[PDB]
Amino acid sequence: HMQLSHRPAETGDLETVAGFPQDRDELFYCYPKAIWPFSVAQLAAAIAERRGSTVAVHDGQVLGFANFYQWQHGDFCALGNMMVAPAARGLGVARYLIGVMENLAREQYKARLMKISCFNANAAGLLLYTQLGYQPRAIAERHDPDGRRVALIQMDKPLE
Ligand SMILES: CC(C)(COP(=O)(O)OP(=O)(O)OC[C@H]1O[C@@H](n2cnc3c(N)ncnc32)[C@H](O)[C@@H]1OP(=O)(O)O)[C@@H](O)C(=O)NCCC(=O)NCCS
Repeated sequence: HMQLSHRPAETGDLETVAGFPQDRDELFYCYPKAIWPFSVAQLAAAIAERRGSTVAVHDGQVLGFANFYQWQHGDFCALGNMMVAPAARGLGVARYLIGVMENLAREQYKARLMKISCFNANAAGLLLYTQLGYQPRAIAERHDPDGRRVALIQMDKPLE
């Protein structure tokens, strides 16, 4: 059923992708420095300062997005802005796209490790990365937009 493809993000994709976060919690999870409501301008500013912004496509629809917010040649990349269209969740889009990003870290950056950080409330995120072989390494305190204390779970995975 799912025949996924990927390509670099394009201008025309930004309206779609900016529609993906459904609430303030989802935006915080994937882009904690953004302010609700999300906007194309905020997404474009992330793209401009990051690397590897990639979309996943199925049946002619952009269904997922990700990029790197850290990249260190020969060392590691950190994967962020991971978001999937709400109508397409639970179908393997993030799994697919994380694979693609792992290959790109290996290929382009000669990375031996992928890092991700997932906020504590985001069970789907934590289970996603656990299923894909990431292990938790540390927990950092952060604050949410209401000033409330949250836990940021830093995970990683060897790439090879
Ligand atoms: C988290 C998110 C990216 C998952 O994307 P997705 O394409 O729906 O996930 P996939 O279908 O590829 O799922 C892969 C794994 O993620 C986990 N997962 C995804 N959705 C889940 C849910 N609703 N509940 C529990 N686990 C879930 C599971 O471990 C799943 O593996 P399995 O189906 O073999 O059990 C998506 O829910 C999303 O965009 N959320 C808002 C943004 C966000 O939180 N981003 C940061 C998290 S990466």
